[PDB]
Amino acid sequence: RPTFYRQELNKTIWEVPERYQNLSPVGSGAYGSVCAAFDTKTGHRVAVKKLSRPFQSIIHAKRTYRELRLLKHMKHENVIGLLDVFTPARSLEEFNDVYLVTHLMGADLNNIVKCQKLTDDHVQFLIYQILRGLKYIHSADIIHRDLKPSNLAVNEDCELKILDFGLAHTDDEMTGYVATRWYRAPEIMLNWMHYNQTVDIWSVGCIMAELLTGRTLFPGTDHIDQLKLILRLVGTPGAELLKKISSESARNYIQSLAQMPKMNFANVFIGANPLAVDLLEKMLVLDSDKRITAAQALAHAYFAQYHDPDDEPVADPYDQSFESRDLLIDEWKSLTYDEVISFVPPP
Ligand SMILES: O=C1C=NC(=O)N1c1ccc(Cl)cc1
Ligand SMILES: [Cl-]
Ligand SMILES: [Cl-]
Ligand SMILES: [Cl-]
Ligand SMILES: [Cl-]
Ligand SMILES: [Cl-]
Ligand SMILES: [Mg+2]
Repeated sequence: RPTFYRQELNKTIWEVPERYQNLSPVGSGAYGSVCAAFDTKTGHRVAVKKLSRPFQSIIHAKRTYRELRLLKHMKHENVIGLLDVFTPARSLEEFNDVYLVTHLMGADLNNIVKCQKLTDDHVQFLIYQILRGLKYIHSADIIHRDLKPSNLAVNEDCELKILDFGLAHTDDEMTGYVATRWYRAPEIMLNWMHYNQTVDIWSVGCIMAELLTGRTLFPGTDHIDQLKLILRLVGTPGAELLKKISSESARNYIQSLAQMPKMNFANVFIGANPLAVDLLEKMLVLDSDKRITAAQALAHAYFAQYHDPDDEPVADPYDQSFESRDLLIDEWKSLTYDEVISFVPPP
C-alpha cells in the first residue's frame, strides 16, 4: 500500500498517494470534483476525480459500480482508459471514498470547430477515429448514448478520444435551446422505443455535418421544434416505421404533421465531397434498423486513405449481467471495493 497525504483544495479534502503531485482544481460537477496533477510514476499529466457521495443510495451505489466496471474494461486508442483507481481506506469497513485517474485532456472538438468549418482531409481523419472507437465499444454491446463535440478530446496532431460515457441526464438538462439534446436520435429524444447502439450512429452523422458546415445541424429550441427540423431533412415516416413506434400517442402526433419528402443532401451540404454526402445519407436515416453500422462505415470509400481492417480491433467480451441484479447498498459497495483492490495498471 502506498503512503497517502492529505490536503484541502477549494473546501474539499483530498487524500492521495505520494506519486500524485501539484494538485490544482479544474472543475466540479454534480458527480465529483476534478484536479489536474503530475504523476511522478509515469510522467503523465493526469486528471484525478474524487467521486461525491458515491454510496448515498442504491441508485448512486450502482452507478458508481457501473462507472468503474466500464472504465476498467476500455482499452483502445480512440477511447478514454483508466490509469489508476484508489481509496485511502485500509478495509471494507472504513471504505467511503473513490478516486479515478485518467490522462489529462486538453481541447475538445468544440475548441476547433467553434463557429468554424474544417477541411475535408481533417473531417475524414476525425470521423474515421470516432467510428474506429465506436466499432470497439459496440462490439462489447456497450451504447455510449451521449456522443457530442464536448465529449470528444482532440490534440494538436488531430488525434481523438471518446469520453464521458452515458451512465444514465435529467428532464431539465434536455429542455430548450441546449446542445445536450441537439445530437440525440429522434427515437430516444421522444421515447418512441428502446435504446440500441444505432442511436450513436445518428449522433456521428450530426457531428460530421457540423464539421463540414461549421454550424449545428438540428439546433432546435425544444423537443418538438427539433423534431420538425429533423423531419424536414430526412422526410416524414412511412407506415413501416410508424408500425414500430410503441407509443400510440407518439404515432398519433407524427400523423398530425403534413407529409414531407427526403431532401437532396447535395443541395444542403453545398460543396462537400460527394463521398461525404453519400455517407451522411446512410447515417441520417429515420428508421434505426436501416442505419449503417460502425463496422460497415469504416469500409466506406470516404475513408480509403485511412481504413486498415487489420488495425481496427474489437473489444474483449463484457459481462453486463449486474444491470438486471437487485442488491442492497452495502452489496454494491462491496462489489466496488473488490474492483478497486483488483485493479492492474496498464504497462
Ligand atoms: O457542407 C459544406 C462543405 N463546405 C461548406 O461550406 N459547406 C456548407 C454548406 C452549407 C452551409 Cl449553409 C454552410 C457550409
Ligand atoms: Cl505513491
Ligand atoms: Cl486513455
Ligand atoms: Cl475511504
Ligand atoms: Cl457539445
Ligand atoms: Cl467482463
Ligand atoms: Mg462531458
